[PDB]
Amino acid sequence: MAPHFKEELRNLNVRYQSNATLVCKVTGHPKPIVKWYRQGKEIIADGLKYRIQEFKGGYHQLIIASVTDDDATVYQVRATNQGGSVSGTASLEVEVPAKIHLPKTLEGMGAVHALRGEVVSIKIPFSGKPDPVITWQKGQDLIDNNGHYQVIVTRSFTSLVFPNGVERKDAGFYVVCAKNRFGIDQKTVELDVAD
Amino acid sequence: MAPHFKEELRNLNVRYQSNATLVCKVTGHPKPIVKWYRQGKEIIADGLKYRIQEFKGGYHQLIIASVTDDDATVYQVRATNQGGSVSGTASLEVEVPAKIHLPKTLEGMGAVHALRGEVVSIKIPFSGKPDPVITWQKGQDLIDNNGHYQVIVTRSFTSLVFPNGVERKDAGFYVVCAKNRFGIDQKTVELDVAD
Amino acid sequence: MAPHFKEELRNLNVRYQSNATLVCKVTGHPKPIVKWYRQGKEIIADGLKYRIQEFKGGYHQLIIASVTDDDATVYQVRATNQGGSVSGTASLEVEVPAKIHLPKTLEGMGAVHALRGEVVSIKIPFSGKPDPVITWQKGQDLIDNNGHYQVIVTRSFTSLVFPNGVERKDAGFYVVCAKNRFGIDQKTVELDVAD
Amino acid sequence: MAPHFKEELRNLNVRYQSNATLVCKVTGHPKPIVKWYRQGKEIIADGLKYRIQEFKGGYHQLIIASVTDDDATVYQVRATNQGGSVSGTASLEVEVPAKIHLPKTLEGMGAVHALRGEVVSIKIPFSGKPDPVITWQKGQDLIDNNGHYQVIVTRSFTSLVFPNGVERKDAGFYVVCAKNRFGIDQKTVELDVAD
Repeated sequence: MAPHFKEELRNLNVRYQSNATLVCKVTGHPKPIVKWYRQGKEIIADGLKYRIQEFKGGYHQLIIASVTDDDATVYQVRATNQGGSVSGTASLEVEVPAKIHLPKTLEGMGAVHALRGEVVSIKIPFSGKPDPVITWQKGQDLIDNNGHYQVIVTRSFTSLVFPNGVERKDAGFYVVCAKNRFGIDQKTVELDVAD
Repeated sequence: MAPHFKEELRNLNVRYQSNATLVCKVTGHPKPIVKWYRQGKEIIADGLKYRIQEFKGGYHQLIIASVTDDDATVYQVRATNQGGSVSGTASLEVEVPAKIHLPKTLEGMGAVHALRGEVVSIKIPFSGKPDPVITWQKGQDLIDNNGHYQVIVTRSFTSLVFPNGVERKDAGFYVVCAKNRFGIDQKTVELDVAD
Repeated sequence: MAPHFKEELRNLNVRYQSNATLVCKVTGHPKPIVKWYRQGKEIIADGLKYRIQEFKGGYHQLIIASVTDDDATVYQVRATNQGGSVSGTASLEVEVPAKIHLPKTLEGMGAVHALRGEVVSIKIPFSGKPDPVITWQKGQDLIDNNGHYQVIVTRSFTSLVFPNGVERKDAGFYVVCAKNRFGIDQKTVELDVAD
Repeated sequence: MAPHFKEELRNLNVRYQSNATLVCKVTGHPKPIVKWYRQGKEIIADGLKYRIQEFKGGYHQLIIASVTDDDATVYQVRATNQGGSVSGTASLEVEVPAKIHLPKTLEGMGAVHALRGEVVSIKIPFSGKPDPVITWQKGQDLIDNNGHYQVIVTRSFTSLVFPNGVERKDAGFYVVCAKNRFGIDQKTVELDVAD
């Protein structure tokens, strides 16, 4: 009589830009009415980002289109009739391969044109969920923070900074790499220094 | 010496969610510096939505990721050196197949549950570029505006309205169809009327 | 000295048509040489279906493009130097949402036009991994095998058969539904019977 | 009475991996029966690669999924009733951006390890429709055929060959580039030569 989840919502791991479909099977008499929520705020289907669907035998599903990290959160489904109300919950995690995104390239590489003494930042956006490990190299030498370079890593970009001002010797090829469980990506940036 | 477009920008027609790439070839001495614009506002590449790329021999390209109708506009590319500045222009049109988007479905169809006398609207979002022709039917009878139904069509949705209040006879299966040059889509909505 | 997997291959579950990337980290001196295998047969990278990539610090990855159920199997990675050889193994499972594929539709539905006494099969291809549960209904009545209908389900299609020959009463709307953990899909076929 | 194409098939240009939809509108009494053909061989819809669809008012469409260059050809639609038969024809051209596909990479670049005197080929698959212009460079020097290098370009790959046997001086970074109207792509291959 009161609503029950005969098949409960499953936690999902979905690749970025795929559709995530959350499915459950509800029993109860009278037939329970189902509502869907993202972090406790009701989802009203719009036909585009969110589609809500029902099938004979008590099957309910929510399709979330083209998932991004913004969709990676907890969802609830609620089933109600005059006999009671109950919810179930699932998390969606969205897998985003580690990726370096060069805004501008010259010959397949980043290019920074600096003048001597200029405090240069080589700012490189990246993606990745799980958050990727970021590394920088000049040629075949790993860069970390020392007296010469500063590395900045935020949620969305990494910058290699020359806080003391660039020197002529700073010219060269810098390699930035992002790694997580879904892949490794690297790109090169050429820095040249003019007087 | 002054900049010239040896290969000018081409007008593009790109399918929705594909990447649009605008390419040109620039000559001039000194090597011209190129800037890109959307409707006369400079595009600053971010690595995601917009990537700007350059190749030996004067080739310049802008990649616009995952195009939507918002990207369907006029773009300019400008080439400048100390000898002069000139631009070229291309339009991007984004092809979106006609598509009906049911927010909620029961057994593959829309469902509207109405009470007698209720002023019902069956509101159906749709997509399509070129803007699609919208038609409504009840069974095998085309509906237009008459003394009984009102059809609303906007840029993003169409509603079949029962402005006089639904009658029991209004129960049934309504078919909405969107057509343009890239395809036809239709969906059905079942209306039931309770006392 | 001998090769070791500092980071072993991970079992993967990838959505159909996405790229699967298998990644590992190898140590050893001299630097081990890595080969990749699908079910014990070496993968020779072609740049399209298969790309093999290596990065400083001993990282190795195989990218399998646009995965289909044919790619859902066991893979091996082998690392060899003069000190030894060792492999690691991962399974790729490819998630394919349950989906019904109507070859031909009239007004959004299948259509079968039969004559009385004709042994009709309504043959419906479907996809789904895990293999989906298939159900058939006429209106709101579940069909299984009885004295009247025969249901065939294979790896790739389901047919509703009328082995005794269709009767006039067999006319109507048949609903076929495929369900797995990644979604539910249904479609309708209208059967009409002529004398 | 006899069949007529009120709306004839349109020539299509579709991006690689998109769906191509060919649509027409047929008149005639009795209602004409429509068949579809690829290069004069009938298409039998399978629900996957090919879906054939019909809508009230005489609309007929063929959906070709996930188009490849193999689909880029001429199609016919035929409409027949007892009063006559007529066909219409459209070409599908499939746009494939120029793209270089490195089978194996080390640090983002191809890698060829050669011994002195070895007749090396650096074999690089590529895609592009229209067929792309291919160029090779060593550093900032364009390579064509001369007494030292041989360039091979086929429908699917390009090789830079060292027909005389590699010399130590052949070591270095070779850049291969593919260009067509839908974009430019380049990749680098490092060649090292051991005694």
